[PDB]
Amino acid sequence: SDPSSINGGIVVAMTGKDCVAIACDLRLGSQSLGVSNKFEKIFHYGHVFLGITGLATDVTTLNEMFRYKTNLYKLKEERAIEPETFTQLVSSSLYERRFGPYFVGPVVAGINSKSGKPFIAGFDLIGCIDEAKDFIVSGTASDQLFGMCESLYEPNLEPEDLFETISQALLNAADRDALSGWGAVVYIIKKDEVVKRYLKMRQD
Amino acid sequence: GYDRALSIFSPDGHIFQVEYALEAVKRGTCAVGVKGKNCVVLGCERRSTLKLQDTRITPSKVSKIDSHVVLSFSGLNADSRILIEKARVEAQSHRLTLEDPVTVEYLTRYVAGVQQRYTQSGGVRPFGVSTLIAGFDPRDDEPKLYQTEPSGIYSSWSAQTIGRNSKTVREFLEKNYDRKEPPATVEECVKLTVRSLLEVVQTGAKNIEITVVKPDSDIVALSSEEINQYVTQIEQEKQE
Amino acid sequence: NNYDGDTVTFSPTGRLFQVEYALEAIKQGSVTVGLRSNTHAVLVALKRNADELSSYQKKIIKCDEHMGLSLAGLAPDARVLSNYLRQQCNYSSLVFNRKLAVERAGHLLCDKAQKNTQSYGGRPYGVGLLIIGYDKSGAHLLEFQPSGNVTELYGTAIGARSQGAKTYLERTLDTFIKIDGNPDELIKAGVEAISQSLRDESLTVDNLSIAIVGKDTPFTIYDGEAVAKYI
Amino acid sequence: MDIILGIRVQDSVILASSKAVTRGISVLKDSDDKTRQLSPHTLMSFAGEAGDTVQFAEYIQANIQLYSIREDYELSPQAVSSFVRQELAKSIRSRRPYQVNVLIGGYDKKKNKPELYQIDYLGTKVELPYGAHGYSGFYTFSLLDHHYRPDMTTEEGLDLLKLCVQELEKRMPMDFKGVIVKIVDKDGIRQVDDF
Amino acid sequence: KIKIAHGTTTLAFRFQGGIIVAVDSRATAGNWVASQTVKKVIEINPFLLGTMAGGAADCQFWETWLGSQCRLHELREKERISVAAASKILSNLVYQYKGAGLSMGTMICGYTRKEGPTIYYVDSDGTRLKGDIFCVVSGQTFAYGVLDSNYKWDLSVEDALYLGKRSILAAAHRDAYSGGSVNLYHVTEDGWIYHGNHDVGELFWKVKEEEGSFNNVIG
Amino acid sequence: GSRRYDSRTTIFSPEGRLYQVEYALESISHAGTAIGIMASDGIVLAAERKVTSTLLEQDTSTEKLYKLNDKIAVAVAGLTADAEILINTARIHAQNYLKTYNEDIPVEILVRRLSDIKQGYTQHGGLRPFGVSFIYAGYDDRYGYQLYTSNPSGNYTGWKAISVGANTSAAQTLLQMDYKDDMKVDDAIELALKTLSKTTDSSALTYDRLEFATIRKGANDGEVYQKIFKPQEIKDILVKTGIT
Amino acid sequence: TQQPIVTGTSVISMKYDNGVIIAADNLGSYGSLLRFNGVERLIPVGDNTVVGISGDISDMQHIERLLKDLVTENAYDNPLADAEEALEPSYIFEYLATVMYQRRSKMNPLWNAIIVAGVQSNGDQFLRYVNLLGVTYSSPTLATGFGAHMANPLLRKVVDRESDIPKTTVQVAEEAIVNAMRVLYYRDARSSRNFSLAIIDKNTGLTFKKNLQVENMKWDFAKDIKGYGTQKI
Amino acid sequence: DRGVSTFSPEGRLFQVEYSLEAIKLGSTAIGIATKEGVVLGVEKRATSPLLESDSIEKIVEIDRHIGCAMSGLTADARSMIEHARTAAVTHNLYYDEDINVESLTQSVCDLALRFGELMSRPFGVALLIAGHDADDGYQLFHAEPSGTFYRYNAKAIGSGSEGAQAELLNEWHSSLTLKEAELLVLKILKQVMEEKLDENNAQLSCITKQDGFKIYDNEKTAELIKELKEKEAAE
Amino acid sequence: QFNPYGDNGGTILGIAGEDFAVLAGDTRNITDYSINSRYEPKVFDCGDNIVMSANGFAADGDALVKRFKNSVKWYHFDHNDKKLSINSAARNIQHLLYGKRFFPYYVHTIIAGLDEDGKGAVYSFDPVGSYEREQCRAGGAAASLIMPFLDNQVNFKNQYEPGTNGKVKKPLKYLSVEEVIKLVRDSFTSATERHIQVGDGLEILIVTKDGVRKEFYELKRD
Ligand SMILES: [Mg+2]
Ligand SMILES: [Mg+2]
Repeated sequence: SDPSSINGGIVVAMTGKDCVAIACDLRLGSQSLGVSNKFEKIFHYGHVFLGITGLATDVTTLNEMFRYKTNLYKLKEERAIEPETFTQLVSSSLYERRFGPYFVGPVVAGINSKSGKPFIAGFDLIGCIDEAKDFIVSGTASDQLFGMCESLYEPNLEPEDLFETISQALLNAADRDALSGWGAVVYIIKKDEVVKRYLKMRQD
Repeated sequence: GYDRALSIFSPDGHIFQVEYALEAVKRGTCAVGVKGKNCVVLGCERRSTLKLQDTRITPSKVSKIDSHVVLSFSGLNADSRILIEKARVEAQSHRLTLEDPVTVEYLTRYVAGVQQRYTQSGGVRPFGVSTLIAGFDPRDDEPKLYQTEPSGIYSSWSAQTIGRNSKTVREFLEKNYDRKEPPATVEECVKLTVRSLLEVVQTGAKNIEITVVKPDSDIVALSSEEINQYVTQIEQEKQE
Repeated sequence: NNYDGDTVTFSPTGRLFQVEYALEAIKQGSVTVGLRSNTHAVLVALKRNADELSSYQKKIIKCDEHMGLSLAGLAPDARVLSNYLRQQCNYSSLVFNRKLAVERAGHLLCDKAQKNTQSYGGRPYGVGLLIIGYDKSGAHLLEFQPSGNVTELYGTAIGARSQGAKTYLERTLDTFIKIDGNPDELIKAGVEAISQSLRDESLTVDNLSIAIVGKDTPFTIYDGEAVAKYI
Repeated sequence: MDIILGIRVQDSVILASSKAVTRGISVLKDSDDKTRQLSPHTLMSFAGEAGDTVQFAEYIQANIQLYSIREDYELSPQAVSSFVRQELAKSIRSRRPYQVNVLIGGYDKKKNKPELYQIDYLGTKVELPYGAHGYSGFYTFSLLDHHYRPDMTTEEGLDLLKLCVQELEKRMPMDFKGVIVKIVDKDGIRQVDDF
Repeated sequence: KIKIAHGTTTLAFRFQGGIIVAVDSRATAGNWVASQTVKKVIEINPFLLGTMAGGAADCQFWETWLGSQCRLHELREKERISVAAASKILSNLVYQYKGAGLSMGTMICGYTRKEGPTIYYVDSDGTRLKGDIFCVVSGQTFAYGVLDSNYKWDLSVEDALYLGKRSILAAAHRDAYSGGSVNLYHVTEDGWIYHGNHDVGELFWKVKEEEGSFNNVIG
Repeated sequence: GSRRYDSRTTIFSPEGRLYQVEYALESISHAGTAIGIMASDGIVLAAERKVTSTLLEQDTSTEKLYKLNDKIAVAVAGLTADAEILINTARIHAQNYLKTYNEDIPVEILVRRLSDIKQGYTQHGGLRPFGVSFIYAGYDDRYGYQLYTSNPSGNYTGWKAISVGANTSAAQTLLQMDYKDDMKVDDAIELALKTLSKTTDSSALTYDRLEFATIRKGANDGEVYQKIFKPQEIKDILVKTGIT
Repeated sequence: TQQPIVTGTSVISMKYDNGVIIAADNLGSYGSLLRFNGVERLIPVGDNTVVGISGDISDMQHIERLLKDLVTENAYDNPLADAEEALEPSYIFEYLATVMYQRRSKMNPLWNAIIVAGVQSNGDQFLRYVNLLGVTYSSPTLATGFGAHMANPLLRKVVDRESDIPKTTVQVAEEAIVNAMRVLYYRDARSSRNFSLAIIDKNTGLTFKKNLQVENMKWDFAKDIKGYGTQKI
Repeated sequence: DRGVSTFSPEGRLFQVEYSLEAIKLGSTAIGIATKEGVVLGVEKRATSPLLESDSIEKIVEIDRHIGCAMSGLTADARSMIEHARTAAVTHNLYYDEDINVESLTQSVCDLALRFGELMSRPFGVALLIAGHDADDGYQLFHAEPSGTFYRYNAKAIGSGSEGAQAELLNEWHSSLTLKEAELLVLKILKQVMEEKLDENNAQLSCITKQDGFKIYDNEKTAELIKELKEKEAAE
Repeated sequence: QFNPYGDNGGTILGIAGEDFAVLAGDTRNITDYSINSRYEPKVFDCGDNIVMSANGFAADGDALVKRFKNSVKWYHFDHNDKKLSINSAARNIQHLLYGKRFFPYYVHTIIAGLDEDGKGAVYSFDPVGSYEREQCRAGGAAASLIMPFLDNQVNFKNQYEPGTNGKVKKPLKYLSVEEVIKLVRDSFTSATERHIQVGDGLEILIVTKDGVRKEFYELKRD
């Protein structure tokens, strides 16, 4: 009945030293029934990464919508959109559906190509921006992720240390949520290399 | 909106914009339709003023409206696309509501209806296009060939031609096409269609396009070499 | 000349040529006479045939039980204006339980015709109308011009050679106004009036169209052998 | 409620669809075909709200057939599934949303690969080796999760489907009055003669 | 309710000799019997018959309209409209109105040489179904034929008429809202033929005496 | 009323020609020459900027070659402002198609759409047509490398090599003479520049008067790369081909 | 759809031999609060019609303006506005009845019960009712709200049928109306002692009486009533 | 230029008068009304021998009781026929009866003047509307682009009209049989047609109360043409 | 909330004879337990030898009758003063009613007249325009009290020939206008006794080839 918890799933993003990490589970369900274990919730438009939790049809629609808008942006601006600018575009796009909103919890992660500054942001379903220094959490296990991140997180983690922290935050949060899990992906993002890792986890 | 009456009557009871549309058709490359006993053939002229043309991708002169009906035209190429699009949409709309593909006559009557509308609607000019619409009615083996013109009149033809030098190829068809015995085979029908274009075309090279439509959605466009064999055989019989 | 291309253009002498050309269509139209007493109002119309095989074009239209008109000019324009009167008469009855006053019907026709003379794209009505009616102030005859000018009269005539009938009525004024409670004699005066506008042709049984409305007489049209009595 | 199952084997896609049309306690048909051919190598099965299922299926068929004629080309199953998903995704925030669940089984002639797309009434799309809509989903998933091999032949895939239908007939309260089975491969779409 | 609704006794079946259409003639507002003489078969045209189940007005108005749309089709295309086409005009119309509260469960019956004898069941839900047999008994639509499901394809026109008449009698007796009379129609390629009005009161006693059935009832 | 002032931009001449289309084509004949050449292994777009100045910022300047998406580019001949209106519409059509079908728009479908818009302005609305001719250079996985042109009439055609703008008669004769079917991109680059160098109304062909672009499968493996040449890169290819 | 806020209670009326009488109290109630006492609910239209309105007072003030506009409109290009083409009661009623039924048919009614009392051109008595539903009916006696329950029974004892109308004088009619207004003051909690009375007579025209009071009231018997049953003190 | 709805100094609408010139260039259509039925005949006038003449549709059914023949810009007639058919069927739906021939004609004629700056110009086609109703029996009407319709005992429209009408003036009487009318239409068509009249370049039709509107077979018309030739050779 | 509907009570009866028709209604108008009027006519002459009654919510009834009368006026205008046949009137009223299908006229409509063969005709309509030609139809409050009686005394239902023991039905005889009016008067007298909304007066409109005439009878006023 509650659109934001029909399909389930989670996204978490963290900042480190000259790096950002964004991670998601792979589950798509119809409430109790697991349907797919290959439903990735993290997309990228150039060097800007967007995680989306919530109603899966809206996740897919918003991905297609931001691909559309960042493609036109690039053709006109003659440069890839930056995380700060994309965050405003996500906010604007969500708030234009104020009274008929997308049932989503978007998360932006990326490094500004010019300043080299790590950036993360979260949004409510109508586009209010949470621009936290430390970490952003979204989805059906957001309470569990807040718990994990608040204890596990320390600032200025090196990429390979940040990987362990975000991975352990996602895995242990997902295992305390019925509607999350069925595999997990972690993106370790540096200024000019991105590594993608699929985690081994319990499949129940 | 722009409401200006462009198609109006003159003192002599003529609509000049409709008659000037027919002049646009006269300028168009020649198109010819010939129906045999168990087929219809659409022959089209390709003006050889344009070489370095990519013939793979260049808009072909014969368009499928449905799997069983084809449309060729003489006149403004851009204008023809709007009639083709509307005809294709109407063909699927007919299948959706009647649960039967359009008859050739119905598809013709629709296209002709669109052409007529554009001769007494404000702010629009008539289509600079005449069409040959050929095919077979669903579950029917009787060949169908219709002609439309900018005014929106349409009619059925044993054989017909439109576009530049259509007067000459109509002359040919009027003495060479027997109604009591139409081209009995595909060969005979294609041969008579190629012969009719050779009166006007110039070189029998890449200047002649031939599309054969047979019953039960059997439509195929002949290649350069296949047509070239007809061109060769016609002139070798002529050297006598 | 240079000022007759549309109805929105005044001439240098302040004339509207399109309206004057519309007024010309009426003069080409077949003659129709209107006249009234204090009890009854009568329309007499000379109907025009295309040839000997054709019917005679109907000239008189009923608007309500108490009101109707005769036309001269473009018949389709009469049909539009008469339809509008039918609606206005009908609106008055349905909303107010009130028969529309003939004078108010005249004001409505004037205002409808005026709008076609002051706007671009349109054209003036190409028809003249004689409206007769019996309302709460007795018998009425109106003359409508597509300029918008509506005039209340004891009698009049419009169409080709209408001047003959109009001069006759102008002489007979004191006689026909006094024909109270005698419908047949008022029609006779109308038939004698329209006879002053005939040349070569005379009033036949399928030629003559008469309408009457009065105190205890609904608007009724007489055609065919119903007018043979008056020939 | 209705049964629509799809299994994608090595070289084809098989769709099994319940033949029963029931409104309340009334059985309206026992020979119903819940399938439309969108293109020669693409098949869509549908289950959901009465009227909406056929209206949606036929509307998609017309649009894909229109695209086929205009471009003289067959859209890839991926492209057809993306078009179908988008049309469903429009409906949810519309005045009266379509309640239609579909399976799209197509053979991609460019890639020489069979593909099965599951799309729910919200425009939720996934590409799966096997899929199902309704009550029958959970049971068949557990059975298919055990037996399914990606190198399975069409006959092996047919046997596995037949087991599913047999088990579904036993465990389901409603009578779905048997299934129609259709195979989508490189040669086109054919109805399995006997099942 | 204010609007006369019919949930019972409309039968239509396909056989060797064409289509048999059988209806009862009872109209009920609650437990009040409004009429015993209503026509539940709508004569769209001389070749097309419609059965009235659901809203009486909804069925009358839109199936009369369907006859108008069928007539236009014949003027424009100079050909008899197919049962498939006629049924889809009505089905597509009610689908536009879906959710507004139209109530209609109708069997569109016609016999054309293109299709042969054809019955389409058309619903206010937007359901359109082709079938060999359809029946409506107390707000419930069935594709089996009231009595024995098998019946016969190879059935005489006289026998097929009787089966339809006897089927309405079975429903009329058991169903409170079904009764009055049976109206019989035989649909052929050359058009439909009316097979008369039979009072269920007189029919019941005669059938019981001749068949020996309804032993439970004393007469 | 207003009728008095109406030029009637969508009427036939007595000869059955569209006045405004013919006059627009006259306008385009004075625009800088654009050349498209299609090879087996890619496409070349070469275009001449119209009599420039030394104070024009060339490296940030674009009047001729525009990107529609990652697979399709256009060369412009006519009113630049009119071209940008159409280009922005084409860019949206490409993204609409990509959103709908999750596949890059085939080249012809984009071309047909833009051509249909141009057509509309010649048949209804009473507006002037777009004073623009496009050369479309594109790649899709159906037809591979494709060259199209569209003109203010909304007519479009496919080409192996084509020129639009000024001296097309001269340009087309030179292309028709030296073009072969087995030709490669590097050869096509040379042909395009040699053609402009002979047809130019300028004294000499220099880097500051040219825009240049290549669409190559010269992208690492099974993908396509668009290259809009920088001023220095145009200067280098001019020296390499031996024109300067 | 709304709800009535400031409301007026019964309008009562009857036909007599030569014309019609109509009456209404001068109260605008705000629920159980008797908020406004100087409210006139009889609105004369010319010299031949009185419109008596009960229900929502804001809607009554709207109807008052429509009628005022009707008189203005009728006078436009009308040389007989004060003679043969003057507004008749029947015209004023049919207009209000049209408006009332249209407003209910848009589910936005004028929350009123209206009685149109007047005398026609030919001297015929006019008395017809219309309410927020567009329902209309005529009777020798008409009343709205409580008046329907308590006034009608008393007025129908004077004129029980059409044949009683010629036998009913203006003195007997007025007396019956005034008595009915006293009964309504006794038994209506949303009523007032102050009322207006209008007589429309075919001979003496429109007589409009303001600031009338219910008098000759019986209360003395109250002094003897003690307790609710057993109490004797 | 000038308004499309402009009056001439003679009080005529330019565009209406100009459309009447387009109708004069049209192929001949003839109607003859009798007490046994109304006959409608047309000259097909194929522009080429390759044109399949049976596809030339200048006689059209509106309803069972109303037929229609056209002359002029025949493409303009299609939307008029469409409106006429819709008006006939709509009236039957609303009133459970056949529509009066005059009421159908009046409905078609209401379209005529709906042009200005609605359609951009008047219709360039005249119609002969023939039919039967219970009130006024067999009727023939001439519907013009002016919005005027005359009833006719007999009428010819198109290129040969004034010649044909003069012939109809002499030949028509109130006692004509349906057979006499058929031969009379053929006779006058044959007189005003450029090409020699046969069953392929001319088409007959009739409306009777019993059988309604019927377009004649080429075989049926061929026999009437042969009957005509013999009776003209008979004196 | 605001309820746009009401019940004004009343009962109407249409009977079709061989060469005549009667449409009868009580003249009482009520809301709840109050009498609005003892004489508020409910059956109307609409012209063209057609009588009409729309019983139920009087406002909707007045609106429908008014619209139909207007429809007759415009039928004359549009179709050269052609008489509107009762079958054509019936189809026309269906379209009037079905026009408000989603906000209905809260009335039961009966029209009476002669068909085109001069035989008596009654048409009965539901609120949304479902209609049937009938020989007998009572509408309104006391319809259930009247129709069983008419079934018995008009169609002779459940009546058999004495001495046949139910083997021979009582044969149907053509009823005269005088016998039909007796049955109408007895129907309303009986309804007035047993139904609180029926009484005051009975107005009967009789339709023949000679036209429409009116008969009025008093009913009990309690
Ligand atoms: Mg978990
Ligand atoms: Mg009682």
